[PDB]
Amino acid sequence: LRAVTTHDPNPAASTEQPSPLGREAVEQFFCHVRAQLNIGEYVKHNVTPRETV
Amino acid sequence: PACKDVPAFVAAHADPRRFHFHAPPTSPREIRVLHSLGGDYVSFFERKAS
Amino acid sequence: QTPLPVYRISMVPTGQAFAALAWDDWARITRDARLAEAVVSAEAAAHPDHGALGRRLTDRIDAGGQMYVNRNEIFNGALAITNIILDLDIALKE
Amino acid sequence: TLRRVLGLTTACVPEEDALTARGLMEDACDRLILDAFNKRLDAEYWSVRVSPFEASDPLPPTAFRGGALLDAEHYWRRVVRVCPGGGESVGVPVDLYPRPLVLPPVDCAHHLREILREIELVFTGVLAGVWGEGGKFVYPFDDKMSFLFA
Ligand SMILES: Cc1nc(N(C)C(=O)Cc2ccc(-c3ccccn3)cc2)sc1S(N)(=O)=O
Repeated sequence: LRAVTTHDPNPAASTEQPSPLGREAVEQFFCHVRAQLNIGEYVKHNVTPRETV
Repeated sequence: PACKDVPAFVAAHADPRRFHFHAPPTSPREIRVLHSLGGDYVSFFERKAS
Repeated sequence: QTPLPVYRISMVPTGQAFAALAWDDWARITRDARLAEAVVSAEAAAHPDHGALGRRLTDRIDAGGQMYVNRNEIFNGALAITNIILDLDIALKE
Repeated sequence: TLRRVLGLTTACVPEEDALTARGLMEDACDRLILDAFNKRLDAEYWSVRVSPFEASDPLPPTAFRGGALLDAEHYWRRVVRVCPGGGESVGVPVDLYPRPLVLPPVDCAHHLREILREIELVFTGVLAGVWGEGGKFVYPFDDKMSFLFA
């Protein structure tokens, strides 16, 4: 809401700037959709494959 | 789909070793013991929510 | 000769009868579902497949007394596990 | 291990030698615990001589039945820590029972820990004494090679 607040009514002189909501949400939480995409990356996050030879 | 011995496969379900937790493994050079994997309550949803 | 399997037998009306065995007549237990090599070979000739062939093959199928009626192998953490045995409990709508 | 690790006098920056030394020390620990498995059933081999002054495990009420064997105990009490059932580790006075002995599997997850403790003491002394200090050689027994016994 601070990214859409204006300081002037003229559309060509508007002070509103692009909003970070969706990009930030996708960057942090919706970036782990690949983990649940037939990859097994959720396992890779906490795999600890202890195979002693 | 590409089983080269069907009769063996059928007469493999009757061998108790095929369905026992600690059965004898069916000349071993090397052996790799997977004795630890992932933990518990470590889900990304759970760790993010916490 | 150890290590050995340890089983649990549920009897009627009740009573968990534990049974540790060194050898047992498993040939008798699996005899009912043992298909002779001739039978499996003949079915393979009739149906040269892997999905329609298994179909035909499947379609062709006292504590001491209760031993051969109910067994439940008991997990031993001391020993090493060699077979991935998964219990699939499927629920059905119809 | 010390004979092999002081044979690394090949010209190298001190930092490199610390790592190629710690690797060999860990490998020596590995070869020791591997050979420990092949003697896991020799309870007399995994035995500790407790003095009458040191804190001692409590005597099982059946060790008082050795007959003409209780007389041999004059100074040392040879104890082996076995693991009956689960979780509990109990001490067996080895020389107060007739032979051949029958015992639950020996708790090598207790004796090997102390043997390794003193091995890491020696290895931390040599690591922090020849090359730069600051490294306490620890072997992850509980994770790397604990499964063999427990
Ligand atoms: C700790 C953290 N902060 C986030 N908030 C603010 C919330 O849940 C807020 C909330 C959400 C639902 C309810 C509710 C109320 C009645 C019945 C079911 N539900 C109550 C409150 S989410 C959780 S988290 N990341 O652990 O799931």
